[PDB]
Amino acid sequence: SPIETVPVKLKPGMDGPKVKQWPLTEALVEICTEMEKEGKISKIGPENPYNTPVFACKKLVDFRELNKRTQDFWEVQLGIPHPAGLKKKKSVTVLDVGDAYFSVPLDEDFRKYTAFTIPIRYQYNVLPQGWKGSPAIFQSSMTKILEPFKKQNPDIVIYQYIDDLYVGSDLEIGQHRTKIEELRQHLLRWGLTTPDKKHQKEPPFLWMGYELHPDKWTVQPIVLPEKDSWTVNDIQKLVGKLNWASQIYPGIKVRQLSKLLRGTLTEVIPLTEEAELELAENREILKEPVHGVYYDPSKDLIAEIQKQGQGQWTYQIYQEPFKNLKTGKYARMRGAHTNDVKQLTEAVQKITTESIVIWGKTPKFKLPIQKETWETWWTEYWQATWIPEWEFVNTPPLVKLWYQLEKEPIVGAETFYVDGAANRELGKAGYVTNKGRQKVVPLTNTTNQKTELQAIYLALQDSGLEVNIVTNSQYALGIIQAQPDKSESELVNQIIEQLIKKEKVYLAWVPAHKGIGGNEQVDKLV
Amino acid sequence: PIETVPVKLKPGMDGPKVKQWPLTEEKIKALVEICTEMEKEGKISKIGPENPYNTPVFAIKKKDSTKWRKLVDFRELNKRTQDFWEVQLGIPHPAGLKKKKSVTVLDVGDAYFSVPLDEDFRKYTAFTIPSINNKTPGIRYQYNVLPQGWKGSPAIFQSSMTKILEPFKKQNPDIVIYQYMDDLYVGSDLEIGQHRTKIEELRQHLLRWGLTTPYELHPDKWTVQPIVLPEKDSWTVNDIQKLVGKLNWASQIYPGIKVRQLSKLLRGTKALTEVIPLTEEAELELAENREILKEPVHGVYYDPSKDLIAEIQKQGQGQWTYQIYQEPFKNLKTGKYARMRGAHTNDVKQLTEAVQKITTESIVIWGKTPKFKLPIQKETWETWWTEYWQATWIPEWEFVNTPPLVKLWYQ
DNA sequence: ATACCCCCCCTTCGGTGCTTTGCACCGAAGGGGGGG
Ligand SMILES: Cn1c(Cn2ccc(C(F)(F)F)c(Oc3cc(Cl)cc(C#N)c3)c2=O)n[nH]c1=O
Repeated sequence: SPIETVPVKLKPGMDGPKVKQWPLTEALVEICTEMEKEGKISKIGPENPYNTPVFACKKLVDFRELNKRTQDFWEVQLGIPHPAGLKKKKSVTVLDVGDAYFSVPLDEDFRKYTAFTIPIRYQYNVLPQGWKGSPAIFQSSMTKILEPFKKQNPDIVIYQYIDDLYVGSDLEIGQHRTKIEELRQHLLRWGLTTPDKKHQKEPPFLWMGYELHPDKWTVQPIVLPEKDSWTVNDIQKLVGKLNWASQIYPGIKVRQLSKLLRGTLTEVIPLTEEAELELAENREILKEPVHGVYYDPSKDLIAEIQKQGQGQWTYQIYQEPFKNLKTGKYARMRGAHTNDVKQLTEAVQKITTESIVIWGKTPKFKLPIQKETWETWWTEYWQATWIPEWEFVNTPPLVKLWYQLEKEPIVGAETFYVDGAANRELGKAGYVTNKGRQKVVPLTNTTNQKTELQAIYLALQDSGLEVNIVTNSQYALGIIQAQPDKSESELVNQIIEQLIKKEKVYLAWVPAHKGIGGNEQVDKLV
Repeated sequence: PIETVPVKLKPGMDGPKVKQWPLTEEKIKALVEICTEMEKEGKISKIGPENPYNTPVFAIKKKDSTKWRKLVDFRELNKRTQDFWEVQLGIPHPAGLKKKKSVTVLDVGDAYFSVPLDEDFRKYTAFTIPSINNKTPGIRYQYNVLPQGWKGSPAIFQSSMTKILEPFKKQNPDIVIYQYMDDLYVGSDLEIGQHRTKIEELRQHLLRWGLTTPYELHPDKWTVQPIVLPEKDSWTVNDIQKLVGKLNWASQIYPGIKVRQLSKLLRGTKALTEVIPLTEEAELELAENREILKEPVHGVYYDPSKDLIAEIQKQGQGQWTYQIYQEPFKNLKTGKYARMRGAHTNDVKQLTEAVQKITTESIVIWGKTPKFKLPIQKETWETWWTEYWQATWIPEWEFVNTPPLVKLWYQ
């Protein structure tokens, strides 16, 4: 009852909605008349130009233009809670309020902006549905009701999502019942009609996809859809379901499933043997359900990372050995050319930022990589990168550096020169080594950089174990110097394989189309 | 009591709407006990859902501070209110401050909290505290008084600041004074025992009239590092090719740098590792090249109209550089920030302290912070930079993904 | 039933900026899970 309202306005420029209403419909009259008694929806005179659309179901009142015209509201919520971040609590209770919306008044000035004309005109004394800031308004009011109790005693832990009021304590059962009854009365004092205490839930619960037990937690059981023929839409649904399941079940691979999606809702496509085999494997993994555990601040987080191949990693955050708190996978590939170390540092950054978001602290990593390897990589890479803290763990596959491009010239190795060109307004490659070895060749759909990479590939092709190269373009230097492993361009993959086969390679750069050193001949033929 | 100066934005564009990044549990735990105290003393007040504006917040630990502090990222507010300070009031930049023997920096922002702020503008400076595992929404607070770290606050407070410091300027005309954000720079040509004496005297003077403030750097002792070419007796084809390429790169910076005899010297497809004779003509060319490189770039000039852009290149072994300029290929300043002390402990911390040094030097010399082009990935920088931050100012940075493989400021 | 918002996950566009003409890159959208 004593709930002070919140000012409401709109974006400047023009008043509220102006679309004609509709009295007649599928009766629907006595429903709203009842709220006139206690004033939830009151009667207003015929002087309201702010006409609103009308809707009733079995009242999701339409505001398709009002939401477009309402002033911007800041996001009250910033995500969804996760079970792993909940501390061990003995007693727990749920008190989901009744509809959460018909006990909170609406601002006095704003009532004129909305109307409900069913011959006559009714004003809303209460928050409607399909409203821009209704979750925010209720959430702020709901905190304004809660905070005296939390200030009175902070032992009781209270979570709150949308319209729900999760209470937890480490007290006995009867004391918890007394405290929750006191909370019920305190909430009622501000005019909330919560469901009866007999209707409160007792564990195991069912939350937003998660079933919670006195000492464990997991997701609600799911099944994998099966059909002889798959359209794209069902493939996307399966990918989403697998990604959702990947939060607690260790070792879930959804990538080479997802490559099938690269060929595209209702459209139907054939399948692949890899897809069927790995779907069967995933079904075998999901056959037996596993359990998580709950946070314990008297200990520390120790995450581990493993590599599954072709740019995919899995992590398993826990506190007690072989008792997972959470599990996940990282597979996204941004950019074009990365090795495994760059993706590993992206993975550790994502794991630590997620751990900060969830548990508010970072885990002491366990990485499958040698100390000296990371030391060399961070002392040699021109960018600045960091890893929080990590201990070596022996688990194959072991991420490491594949090939080392030499920083010094070497004797006993032939010095190749490379060059190519194309048409600015369909290119060619041609170069002269220190002895006249030329392998000029055209190619289609190429440009300067493509033919430079082609010339590098040719030089690697017609060289020995040790060879030095001089290039007229920095693009190839930028590509190869990063020690890349996988690439969109197959030529780059071939070049990487060639450098892996060889032992020692050294490079250099010269200005292009300048006739300096060996640039005269290599820029003459092509 | 004390009146307030109304603050108005530039019509046509919106206010700050930056999402607040997550924070460590200890940062939240300290910010709660700091913002509750700030609200008790009427400095800040809560607000409801109707406020569509939000700015971040994070609790740093000041240099050799047993307590914590607080910073609110007011970058967007300054981005929208630059014209307020560019028109309303502008303190002249002392040309002699660059040439002073030594200066001291004091945190004088406390008095910024004793001046009420405008009513209309008071809405815009709203900041959200995060929550652990997002169990409860952000407790969105509002600055009732002038905020620490906001660019326009010194513009309002400089009248009373001048009124306070006029006696000190009168009795001590030698001292030079420069205020930037919440920090004050006092410049003297005194010795350590006298510079410290005058700084403690100024602190006591501020104490005598109800202003409390809780290191030493030398503007004159900063020297630009000119690029030089390597010199030795036995040169190879690879080394001379590298020298010719570097002469090319540097011809962009220096108009008079030329390479034609060395380019004509290399005509055959020779091995890199062989030893090649170097003619006396190339000796004279190299001598002239080094003479050009030693001299500072001719025609270097500064324009306050444009913004300052600072690139940083990591040369390894605990060494970084920093190049500050406005117009491409004509650097206004270059430097070399080296330390092996923190190399074994951290790598991003080096970049943070380098950025702090660059912005402090730019504020001492030219008076405006540089726009940084950091050599780091966006998310790894945004995750950890606050853990190694101690300066109440926040510079603007943008990560150039392009690889600057040249690195000819230092081979 | 057909409209309404939050984190996560992917794939596929557009635009940026030369690294200037392909290319590497990143942000915004379009579906998926969870639902509210
Ligand atoms: C089952 N259970 C537990 C686990 N547990 C521990 C603390 C709390 C807290 F007090 F924080 F709300 C719980 O309340 C919640 C929180 C959330 Cl996100 C969803 C749901 C649902 N549906 C219930 C809680 O479920 N501990 N002991 C026991 O029996």
